[PDB]
Amino acid sequence: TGQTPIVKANLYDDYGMDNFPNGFNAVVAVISYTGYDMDDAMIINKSADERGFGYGT
Amino acid sequence: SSRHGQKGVCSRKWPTIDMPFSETGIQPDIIINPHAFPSRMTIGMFVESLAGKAGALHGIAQDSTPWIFNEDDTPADYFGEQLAKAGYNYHGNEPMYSGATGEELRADIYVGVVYYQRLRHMVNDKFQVRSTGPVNSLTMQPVKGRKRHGGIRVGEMERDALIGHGTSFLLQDRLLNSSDYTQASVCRECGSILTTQQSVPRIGSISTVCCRRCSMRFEDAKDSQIWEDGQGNKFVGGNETTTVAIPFVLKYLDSELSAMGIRLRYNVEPK
Amino acid sequence: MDISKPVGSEITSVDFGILTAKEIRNLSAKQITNPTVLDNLGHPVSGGLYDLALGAFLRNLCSTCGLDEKFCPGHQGHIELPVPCYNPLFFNQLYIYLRASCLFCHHFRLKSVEVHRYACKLRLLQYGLIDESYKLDEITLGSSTLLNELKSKRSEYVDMAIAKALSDGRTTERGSFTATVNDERKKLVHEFHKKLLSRGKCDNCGMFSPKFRKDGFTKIFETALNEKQITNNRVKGSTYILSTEVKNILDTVFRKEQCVLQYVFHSRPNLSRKLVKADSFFMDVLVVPPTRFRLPSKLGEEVHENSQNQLLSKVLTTSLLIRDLNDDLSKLQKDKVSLEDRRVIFSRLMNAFVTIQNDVNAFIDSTKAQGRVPIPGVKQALEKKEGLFRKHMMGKRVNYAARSVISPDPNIETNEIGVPPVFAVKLTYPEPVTAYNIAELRQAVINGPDKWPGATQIQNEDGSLVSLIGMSVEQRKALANQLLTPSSNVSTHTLNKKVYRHIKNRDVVLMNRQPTLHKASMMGHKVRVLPNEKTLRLHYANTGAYNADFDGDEMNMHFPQNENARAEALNLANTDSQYLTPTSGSPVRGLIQDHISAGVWLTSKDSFFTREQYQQYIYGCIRPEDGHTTRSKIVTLPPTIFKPYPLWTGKQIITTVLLNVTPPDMPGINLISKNKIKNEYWGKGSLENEVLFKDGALLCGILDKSQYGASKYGIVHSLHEVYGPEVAAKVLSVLGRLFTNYITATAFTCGMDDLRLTAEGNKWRTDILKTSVDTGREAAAEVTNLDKDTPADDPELLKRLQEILRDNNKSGILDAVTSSKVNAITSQVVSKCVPDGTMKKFPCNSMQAMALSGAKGSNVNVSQIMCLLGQQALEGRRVPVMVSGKTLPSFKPYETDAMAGGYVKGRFYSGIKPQEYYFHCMAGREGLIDTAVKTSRSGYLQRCLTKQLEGVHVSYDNSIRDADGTLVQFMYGGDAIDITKESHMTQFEFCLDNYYALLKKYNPSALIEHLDVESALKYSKKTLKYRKKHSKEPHYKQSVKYDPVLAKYNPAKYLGSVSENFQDKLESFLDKNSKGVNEKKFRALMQLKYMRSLINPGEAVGIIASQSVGEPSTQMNVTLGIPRLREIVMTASAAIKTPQMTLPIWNDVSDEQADTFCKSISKVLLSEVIDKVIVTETTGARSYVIHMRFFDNNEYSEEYDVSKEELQNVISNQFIHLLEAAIVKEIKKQKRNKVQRDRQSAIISHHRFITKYNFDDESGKWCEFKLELAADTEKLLMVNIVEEICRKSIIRQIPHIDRCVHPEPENGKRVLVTEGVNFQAMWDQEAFIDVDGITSNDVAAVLKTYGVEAARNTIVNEINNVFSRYAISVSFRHLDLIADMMTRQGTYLAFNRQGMETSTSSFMKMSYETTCQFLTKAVLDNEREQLDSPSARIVVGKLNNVGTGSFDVLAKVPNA
Amino acid sequence: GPEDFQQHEQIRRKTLKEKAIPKDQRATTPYMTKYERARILGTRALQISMNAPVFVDLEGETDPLRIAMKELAEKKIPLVIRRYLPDGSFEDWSVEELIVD
Amino acid sequence: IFVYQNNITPSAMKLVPSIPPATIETFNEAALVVNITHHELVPKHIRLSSDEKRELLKRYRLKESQLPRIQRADPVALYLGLKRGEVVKIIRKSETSGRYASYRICM
RNA sequence: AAUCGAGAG
DNA sequence: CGATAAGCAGATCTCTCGATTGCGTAT
Ligand SMILES: [Mg+2]
Ligand SMILES: [Zn+2]
Ligand SMILES: [Zn+2]
Ligand SMILES: [Zn+2]
Repeated sequence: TGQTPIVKANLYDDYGMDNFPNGFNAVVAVISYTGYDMDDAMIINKSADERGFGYGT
Repeated sequence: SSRHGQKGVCSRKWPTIDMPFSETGIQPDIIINPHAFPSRMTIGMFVESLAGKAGALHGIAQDSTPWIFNEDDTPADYFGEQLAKAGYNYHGNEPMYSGATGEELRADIYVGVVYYQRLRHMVNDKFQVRSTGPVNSLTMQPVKGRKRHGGIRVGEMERDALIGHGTSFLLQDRLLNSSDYTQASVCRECGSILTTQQSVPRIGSISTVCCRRCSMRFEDAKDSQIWEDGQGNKFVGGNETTTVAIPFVLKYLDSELSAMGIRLRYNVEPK
Repeated sequence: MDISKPVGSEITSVDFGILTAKEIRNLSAKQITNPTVLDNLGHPVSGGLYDLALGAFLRNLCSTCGLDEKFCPGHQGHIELPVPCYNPLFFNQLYIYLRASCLFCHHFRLKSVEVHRYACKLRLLQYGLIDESYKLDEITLGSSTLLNELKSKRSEYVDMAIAKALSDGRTTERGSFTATVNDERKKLVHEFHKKLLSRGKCDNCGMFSPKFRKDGFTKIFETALNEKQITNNRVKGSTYILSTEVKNILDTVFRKEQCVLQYVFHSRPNLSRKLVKADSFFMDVLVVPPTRFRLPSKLGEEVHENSQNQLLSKVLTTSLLIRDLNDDLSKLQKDKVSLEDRRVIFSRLMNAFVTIQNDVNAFIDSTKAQGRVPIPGVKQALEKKEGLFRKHMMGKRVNYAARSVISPDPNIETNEIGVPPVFAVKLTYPEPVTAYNIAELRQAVINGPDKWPGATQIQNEDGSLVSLIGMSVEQRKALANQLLTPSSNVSTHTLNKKVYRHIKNRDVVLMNRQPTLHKASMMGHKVRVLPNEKTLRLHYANTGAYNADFDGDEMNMHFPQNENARAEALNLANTDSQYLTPTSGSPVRGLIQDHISAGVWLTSKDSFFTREQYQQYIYGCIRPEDGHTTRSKIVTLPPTIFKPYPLWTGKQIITTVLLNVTPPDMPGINLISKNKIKNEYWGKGSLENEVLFKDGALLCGILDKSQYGASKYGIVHSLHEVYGPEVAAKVLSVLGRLFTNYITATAFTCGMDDLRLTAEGNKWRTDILKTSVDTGREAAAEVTNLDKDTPADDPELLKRLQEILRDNNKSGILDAVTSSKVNAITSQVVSKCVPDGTMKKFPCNSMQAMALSGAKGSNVNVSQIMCLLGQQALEGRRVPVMVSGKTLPSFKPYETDAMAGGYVKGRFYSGIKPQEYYFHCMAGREGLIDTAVKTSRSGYLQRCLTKQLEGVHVSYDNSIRDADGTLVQFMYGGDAIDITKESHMTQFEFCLDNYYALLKKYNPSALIEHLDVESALKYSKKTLKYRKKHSKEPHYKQSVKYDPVLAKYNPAKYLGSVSENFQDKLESFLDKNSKGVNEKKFRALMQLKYMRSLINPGEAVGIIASQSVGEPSTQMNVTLGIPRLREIVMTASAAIKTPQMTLPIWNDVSDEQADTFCKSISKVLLSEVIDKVIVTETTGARSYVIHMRFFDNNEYSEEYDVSKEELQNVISNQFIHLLEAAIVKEIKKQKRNKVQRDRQSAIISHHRFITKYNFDDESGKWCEFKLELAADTEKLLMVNIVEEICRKSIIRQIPHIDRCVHPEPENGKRVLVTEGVNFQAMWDQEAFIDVDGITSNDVAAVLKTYGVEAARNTIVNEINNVFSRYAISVSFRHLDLIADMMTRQGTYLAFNRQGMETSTSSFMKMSYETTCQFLTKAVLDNEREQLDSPSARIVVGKLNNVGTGSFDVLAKVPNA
Repeated sequence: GPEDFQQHEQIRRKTLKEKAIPKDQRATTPYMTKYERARILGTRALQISMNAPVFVDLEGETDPLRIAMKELAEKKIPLVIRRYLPDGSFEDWSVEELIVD
Repeated sequence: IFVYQNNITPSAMKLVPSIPPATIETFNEAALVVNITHHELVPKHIRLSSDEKRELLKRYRLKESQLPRIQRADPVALYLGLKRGEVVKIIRKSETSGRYASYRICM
């Protein structure tokens, strides 16, 4: 399940990239809270993961 | 990864109750550390979080094509005005509460919506563990490749690292004890690895190890030191053979040198 | 390796030799005749390559031993070559020996007495008689009878010398072979062969022998004697040679000269007494490897045949062809047949000979074949990186290892690894079952191969391997109940069963991330088994050592299998022992970014915590039930504030954390240090920049990156020093847990508010940027020397800018000047706008906070985000320019605008314009290219260094030496102290403050019964007194009445045996400050600390030095950096790219005299004084009028110190001679005032074809001279040759010196550096140059003139000042050890194959490179390597000699 | 026949006795080096794992390396270190004769 | 000790080693005007007598060949008149540990 | 098994 | 003999995938 970007270039439509979704709009908190993402790691919500966030085959 | 080269592996699936939550009630699905930005300097990701929040609030789409803003019309000002006109603040911060202690966090937290891509480099294609398995034929070392259940390689630099630590038994355990350790047989008399064989026994006798190089034919030599081959050619000769602990690539190197017409004599300690 | 199957024997050493044809046939199992391997129906053919006598093959029992494929080792076989073939390995030496003898007397063309002399010298060199070989050259001074007397005297002297050396113990019967005697033997043999090659006529018969020519291999042709040669031959009294005839020639020569060839072909005493024979150089019976080593591959249906089998079968086809064709010649000899068909069969026989020789050549080496994909030969199978040595001996694939991606885990101990449950069920460990193990080994067997902790296999006493994979619970229970049963078999009553239990939590693992640049990148970790994922979890403090980040990195995880490897990984390679790296003794572990930015918040004054918050933080970071406390009960502190309500502080949190981790009955740390955040960032009167500990209480300052992190003399480093590495590991783990639980309670974040400025800040920024409008135009006006304030559209400015564009050096000058100006503007903007122009300020401003704090980023990054990106630099210049003078299509040609040159006024907050975006992309691409080039080029240096240094270590004599015994240094760095223990030796204030804790850890009372305390101290006092009396004299004038104490007493056995630097510093400290710790007990403790800070015997110092010189080289007019390192240590180039001499100046020489001397020394060519030259050719026979127009006298006599007389002399002597030489060579190539009158006459007479000459002797302005050629001469340009001559002709040049520049004096002393090296030229200039301080750059030149030790000093200095510009701190012990390895033979040996030739171990060089050549030289000399270098033992499979192999272990059995 | 072996054995014993450094004049470090400590622990652990007699009180322990560490703490390891000089001459220090760290 | 102003002919170079045990050494008037042992980089070399040379060798259990080597043609070796086989003691000024004594052997 | 191409750190 | 101008030689981390691998011929 891809999504169209909220922030996109005007040329996103001109090449019809909506025919080929590439990602998903995610709620991203820039926060040092977990301790498990310092060098370059990132944390994904478990519940969002169980709701099909970023699923593929 | 975001659309700003902020790649990173997923380190934990944080449970939603333990996730921080905002005054609105929402809990972010992605957490990115603030320390990813000061050296990478991806301010586009900041302004994209700002514009994405404003767009998802006003039900609009914002364009991000470069060189539409300038230093007199800053995207920070633009999307901040759009955020202020909706009830959120100018700078995109939100009052969040710790999900473990329930207290409000020390400062407002920068949140927003950014577009995220899932790359094809899954961990299910990268993990590999070997205890024992198939080996190469001419070296008896583990085969190569994850798809064949083959071991990983301890190269020259890893060998130097093991020597630098002074860990001699570590180097032995890596390069010998768990790669191609074989208990070969060496003729004590001539010191050749591969000129020996097991003898074909008679009825009720026991096979022995005997050297071909250090044995003369029974015919040429005009009951204990007589041994037989499969062909029946009797021999009376070298029974001064022992057992050592060598690699197997050593034996292959011995064969490749014999093909060159070069002999190697190995002197054993107890004679 | 199974620890229950001991091996009694052991390979002591190996000896190289030749496999003779007789023994090959003696040991063989079958001869291979038909070049068919398999018949129809897929079966081997008898006599073929896959014969059953060569080993089992695809379910066929081997016919030699009668065992199946699994248990058949393989058996050798041979094929019979009809004609002897040249062994391609030995072809060069055989050819040399062939073209050195005389075909008549069958001796060498050299004199027999000289041959005997060389035989005697080599027989001496076979023993420890290195100097008798040179004492044998005096026997000459003291015809046939005289020569017999001389040879008898030489033999008598040699026998006497060898007998004496044997009898007095200087050598044994097996000889004394070392690197220096190997070098001398190699030199003697090389000169012997050269002397054999330098002959034209035999000295014992005078009869000329035909020459030989070499088209390559497989062939040899002898030129027939000349007419003049046969002329002398009779008075004395193209042709193709055959393999048998050359075998006969060399057999005769060797039979005659066996006496000298025995000592040429043996580097040790030939105790075998077996003769040296020529047929060893000839292959007549090839050996076929067993079918086991020649099996065919089967990749599904594609079943190709072995390439070795293919080459052997090609040899067999040629052999059968030549055998059959040999029977035809039998028909044309018994029967009288005309010699036509005899000619045909003879030509075909020659073809067969050459073809079989080429077949053997291609079977052994691909390159020695002929023809124009190829099947690799045996030499090709081992030669290179993809060969056999580097891919299957030095490196190997391994069992019980795993690989996965790494993810972070702050809740894992800093000395641990997070092991996924998927690995924990596949990795096992053999566990012998005892009476103390059955409790849990039985449970593992019941759990089975799936439920962790479980067991996958049971190894019985008799070696049976019962697998538990396919069994049920009741079966596993029966097996677990019969686990520890008493053995019924007598042969195995000493053994117990082994359980292959799963990897538990008490196991240790070896972790490694490629590329392994240093040993810290491979450490031991305690396995902690996790339940969820399939990645390895790593603590953050290991990222500094592994250079690892969690963005896709994967790293290996090796599981040691025996108790010895377990103990090594737990105690020697464990990660808590690697707190400091040996490169410079700096720490490599510590928390990184979120923990640093959390500590800045938690340890500020604004942090107060109620009783609940305080106790929760303390318990969360401590958790005493896991061994974290040292009191079994948490101890807290009274609150800072008692009323109105109890409030603690974060500094109190730190204090109680220390109080709970630091052991009791030991004082607290007393550290005074700083941190990265200035006091001005906290407001007026603050003192938070000054960290302070007192009795273990944090009382001032904030903990930072300077405290916990990769920082020296912080709290974690000081805790390390005072409490051991284990306590510092606990502190790192506890601090990581503390700042993590704190970061969830009070989160940390960054946003757009942190990136903004104020209205006043933006106003300042734009006002200062407005000043950058005219900077580019002013820089252009001043580089072009135009008047300032000239308009940007001035025609002269545009012209000069175009000249500057065309000329690269002028363009670089303009770029550098304008870059400096715009950098000044950038600095002004940044200083005015940060932090005084930022709306949100530290500590609230998180961007600024973590840039100041060292968590991540820097002031440059903050400046670019908030103020200015600044000038973009390509390599070291501005942006590239087109050929039209445009730097981009937008900018007009030759625009003097800073933005045009790449100076971007934009910032990453407000965004950058299109042109600025383009320039920034240029710079970013350049960086991305440079990083790849750098990582590509780094590693060859480290490999080459480590190959030779891999064996040198510390011996129990405390001297460091190579594994062959060759002493390299008598002391490690001259002091024997470990670099990883050197950090706090000189920290005397710290040691005095922590005296009581240091004394508690050192415990002199239990270390006195095995010590000597008086002698070393007395000698040290005497030597210090003498030095104080004599330390005002030059280094050469001093006497050595009292040597340094380390030279006499063992510093690890005699307290007080310390260095002169350490002792001087300690006494200066005790003198300058007096402080109740007694001044005697403090010196005693410092001496005991020195005694305990010594490098242990068995330390791989060579490996460590190579790693610490190579790994820092990743972070990289005169050559700089890695190219310089290549020049110094890799190449040892005598032809240094930029030779230089530093010339000190006497203090009484002024600047004007300095410049006068510089111009006097610097060279001037004729081209540097001539403006133009006019050539006026006339055909009125053909003549030239060459007019040379010079610069004015008042110009060149001032600038170059050149006079009219000197110029005229140069033109009269050298220029015209060179010009005429060039003219006559050109023609040869084409044929394919009476003083002036007398000067002209003399020039005409001396020179070839000059007809006029006049020099302006009154102005020094011109020089016109005619030049008349012949009429046959073709037209010449006569200007290109004149220019070439004028350039190549000097005026006043000192050899090897181009320029002498007087730079700005630095650090006081005034220097004078030339662009070349000529020591003796300035040896004369005593007046201007202090010759005693002339230090150069070329290591070879100083070796020539001053000696080995000055070369060693300059090696250290040059290999050090490369790291000085890169600000990379490398200790001088590594550089000194490398210098002493490079100058060990008294010369400048490089770290490469040519610089390693004279080494005792051949396996080391064979593994390194040119495996073929080093094997040929090893077998020709019958070298017997004793398996001492680390490479040799890895080849053979013996425990190494460095480290835990430096000794042996004996068991004290009670009863005899 | 056998007398050749007797001569070889005599020579081997004589060279061994010549290489050994007598206790009264060994000039090596009194302290046990880290490498020696690690190998003593590993070898003693191997011996315990192969059912050797143990000279310490097992506090219900199962790790052979931990048992060896306990023995080293109480100085009950019946082992001897044979330190090798570069020339092949050697000294013999018992485990209890050395001071750890 | 023999010296020569400009050059020494090859014809006169084959007699300097021709009369043992007397040793003849050759030098130039140029290339000598500066004493190399006065250069600060060149350390102090002291020729070691055989009595203490045997003591050094027995202390370190060495052969003569296993020492660091100084070339017979090394300028300091010519200065010292070093015969082959006799060791030279070098007092090296170390940046780390000050004065420590190193040893080379002429060979 | 090579060769080519795509990648990861 | 010898001093260059010239010729020839061997060098210049680890891991995961996929795709292809040889044409003419004489009987
Ligand atoms: Mg990485
Ligand atoms: Zn044999
Ligand atoms: Zn067989
Ligand atoms: Zn002759």
